[PDB]
Amino acid sequence: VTKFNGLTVLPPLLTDEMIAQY
Amino acid sequence: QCVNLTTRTQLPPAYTNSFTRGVYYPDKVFRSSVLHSTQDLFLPFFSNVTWFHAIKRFDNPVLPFNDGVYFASTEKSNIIRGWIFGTTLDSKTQSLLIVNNATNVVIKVCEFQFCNDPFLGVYHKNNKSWMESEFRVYSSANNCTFEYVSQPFLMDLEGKQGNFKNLREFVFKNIDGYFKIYSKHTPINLVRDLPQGFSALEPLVDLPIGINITRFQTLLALSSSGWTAGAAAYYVGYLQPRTFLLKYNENGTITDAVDCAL
Amino acid sequence: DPLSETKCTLKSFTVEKGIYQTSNFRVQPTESIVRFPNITNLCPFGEVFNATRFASVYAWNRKRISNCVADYSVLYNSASFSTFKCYGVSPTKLNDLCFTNVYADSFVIRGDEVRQIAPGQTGKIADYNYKLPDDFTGCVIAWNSNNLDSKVGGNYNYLYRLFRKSNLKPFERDISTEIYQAGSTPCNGVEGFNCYFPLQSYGFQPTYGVGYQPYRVVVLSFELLHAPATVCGPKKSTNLVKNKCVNFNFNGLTGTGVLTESNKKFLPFQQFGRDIDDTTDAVRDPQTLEILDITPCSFGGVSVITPGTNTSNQVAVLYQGVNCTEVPSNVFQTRAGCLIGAEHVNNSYECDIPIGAGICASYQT
Amino acid sequence: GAISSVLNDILARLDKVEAEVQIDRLITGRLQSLQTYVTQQLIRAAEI
Ligand SMILES: *[C@@H]1O[C@H](CO)[C@@H](O[C@@H]2O[C@H](CO)[C@@H](O)[C@H](O)[C@H]2NC(C)=O)[C@H](O)[C@H]1NC(C)=O
Ligand SMILES: *[C@@H]1O[C@H](CO)[C@@H](O[C@@H]2O[C@H](CO)[C@@H](O)[C@H](O)[C@H]2NC(C)=O)[C@H](O)[C@H]1NC(C)=O
Ligand SMILES: *[C@@H]1O[C@H](CO)[C@@H](O[C@@H]2O[C@H](CO)[C@@H](O)[C@H](O)[C@H]2NC(C)=O)[C@H](O)[C@H]1NC(C)=O
Ligand SMILES: *[C@@H]1O[C@H](CO)[C@@H](O)[C@H](O)[C@H]1NC(C)=O
Ligand SMILES: *[C@@H]1O[C@H](CO)[C@@H](O)[C@H](O)[C@H]1NC(C)=O
Ligand SMILES: *[C@@H]1O[C@H](CO)[C@@H](O)[C@H](O)[C@H]1NC(C)=O
Ligand SMILES: *[C@@H]1O[C@H](CO)[C@@H](O)[C@H](O)[C@H]1NC(C)=O
Repeated sequence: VTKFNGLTVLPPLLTDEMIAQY
Repeated sequence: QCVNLTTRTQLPPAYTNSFTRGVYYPDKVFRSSVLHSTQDLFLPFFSNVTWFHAIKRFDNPVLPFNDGVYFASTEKSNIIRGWIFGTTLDSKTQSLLIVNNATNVVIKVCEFQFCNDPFLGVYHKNNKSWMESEFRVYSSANNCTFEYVSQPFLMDLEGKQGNFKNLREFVFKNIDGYFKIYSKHTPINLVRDLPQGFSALEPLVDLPIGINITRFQTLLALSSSGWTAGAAAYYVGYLQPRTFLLKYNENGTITDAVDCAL
Repeated sequence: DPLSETKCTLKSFTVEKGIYQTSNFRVQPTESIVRFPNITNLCPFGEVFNATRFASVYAWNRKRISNCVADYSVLYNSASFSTFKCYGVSPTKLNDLCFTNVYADSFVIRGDEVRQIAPGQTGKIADYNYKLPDDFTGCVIAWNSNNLDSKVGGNYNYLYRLFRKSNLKPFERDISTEIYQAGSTPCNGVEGFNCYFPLQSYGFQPTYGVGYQPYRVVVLSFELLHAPATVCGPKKSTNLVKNKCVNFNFNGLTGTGVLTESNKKFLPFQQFGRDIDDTTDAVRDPQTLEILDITPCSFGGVSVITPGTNTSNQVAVLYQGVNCTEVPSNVFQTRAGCLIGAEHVNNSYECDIPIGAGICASYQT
Repeated sequence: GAISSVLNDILARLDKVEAEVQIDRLITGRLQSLQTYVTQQLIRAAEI
């Protein structure tokens, strides 16, 4: 799997290290 | 001086197919790592372009300019000299002249009375030397309206070999009173026809003209008949209003394109 | 305080435990920049508007204005101009703008027709001798010229068109005067039955009242901000500050951002660079020909972490997606943004109030 | 249907009482462009 407009991307609460840990 | 150089073998108009050429930068805007889509006057891809070739032969007929023109020449020794543009070409009306003379590029916009079969003539003597004889292009320029001339250069008028090594490409458009020129020069190795590959024309100069152009013709290098033509060829295509998709690479140079109506 | 900014957002005097979005922050510009090309020389507006003799309207002249400074205030304020009507800029703004070119057009018409000059008009001036494009961007400037032009026997040297095979297109120019064949028969030579000369000459004698009197018209037409400006309004360029948030103005391309050295190899013909977004992301400075990246000024959400007002008034503030250097003792950088007013601890706990990127906040001793 | 999509191009060119009419076009279309996005994203979020 692969700016002036006021758009932003928020991070997930669970990072990929913690999904891998679960 | 106006002279009817009548000695030319008579033949039908030739044709060649322009697969992926005549693309140019549509705006003075930089773009990179992106695909952009535009609609303007472009040469349609795989379009049959008219073909002319000097040899015995010296084909300089007068051609329509409707919606703008793509012009190219696979040449040697700089036998192409420039272009004539207008609608009547007979001093009743305004017109445009471009010439690469023996010292600089010059541009002139006048009520010209052109020579009916116009050219620039050069002494061809067995002295391995060449210099201008004949500005056989107009009798008069009753009122002049615009002129420009470049800082000077010694052009080279000597060199002979078995195949074409220079390809020149140009686009001419009138809209909004401006005569846009786009240009390119490329190294080639071809004997008789236009090469296949891709490169966009950078805008060279824009001229503040304001006139009607509906027709045009070209000026080539060489007593009133019987003389030696250069070996050279030129191609003419007409632009059309067509949507194009363009690729701009990491450098921001136009690197590929698609004609959406092909 | 950030707690009252939550109370205001929730419209409650009491706040439940959680993280609340509140009015999002934007780094304010530190100063302003202007950069126009360093041309010194005023434009030939005297030679347009004080000219010894205008054209007839069918013979309408076009003059180029290019490579100069244009003080349109001097036009707008001059009491002499009787109409000054604008169709894509307001005249008080003209001095702030930069223009690619101006086509200054000049001619004379009868004073009653000064209403026919506007884009989309109808009537013989608009239809038969001089048409503006419907998106004309420019200003039509007109005044009565009786006091210089008019003669007791009439200056019939000034002309307008009565006949045409079709209404002309925007900015068509017609120098031809050959016979209009209004009769069904065509007709060669100088005259015939329903055959006409296409022109009529104004009887400009001062015994005619206003309306019938001559009215000099200048039309300035221009296109804006999208290409190398040749002519601009009289404003002083400032120093080019870099790496700081700023209100920039390049050639009337006004905006706000941080200006950075650009690695974009623009060719000599380019002046604006544009992102995938169809927005300007780089510009060539017009006084030194170097490229500058226009990066946006930093901004983001402001969330307040409230442990609940039944528990405490103390709060921590998350500046979402920004560094710890942009917000100006208990400052913690997180992937979620810069967190202010909470202490980082190595002791993991259960999640309580979520922040993002594995971080969570809680109220403890 | 404003004279430009660039918001500062409108505000540089036109004085306040005229610019209000152009800016209102951009506000109206932009706001509809967000309501279209948020509706599409809510419907998508229900599928996820
Ligand atoms: C070159 O030849 C053409 C004809 O091929 C000549 O054209 C004539 O020009 C005169 C005016 O100069 C006209 O009266 C004739 O009606 C034209 N004939 C045609 C068929 O168009 C041209 O004049 C010649 N050039 C010179 C220098 O004599
Ligand atoms: C450019 O010039 C051409 C010809 O000089 C003009 O086309 C002529 O237009 C008239 C009026 O409709 C017609 O009677 C002629 O038959 C046309 N001639 C040709 C060869 O088509 C054209 O209108 C001019 N362009 C402009 C913008 O004025
Ligand atoms: C951007 O354009 C430049 C040419 O102006 C390209 O630079 C050349 O790249 C090759 C391969 O790395 C080098 O061998 C040359 O020495 C480079 N020339 C110069 C003048 O630096 C460059 O490759 C282009 N960028 C990309 C990503 O294609
Ligand atoms: C080139 O165009 C001519 C008409 O001008 C046409 O007859 C000819 O068939 C075209 N060439 C090809 C390869 O079809
Ligand atoms: C701006 O002024 C300086 C000093 O005269 C000069 O070096 C520079 O070339 C000027 N810019 C332009 C666009 O000519
Ligand atoms: C908090 O709420 C509880 C009831 O849920 C109450 O017993 C307690 O006194 C409250 N304390 C404060 C400071 O509001
Ligand atoms: C957390 O652990 C690091 C070592 O990995 C240490 O440098 C840091 O001071 C510790 N912080 C606290 C609050 O104990």
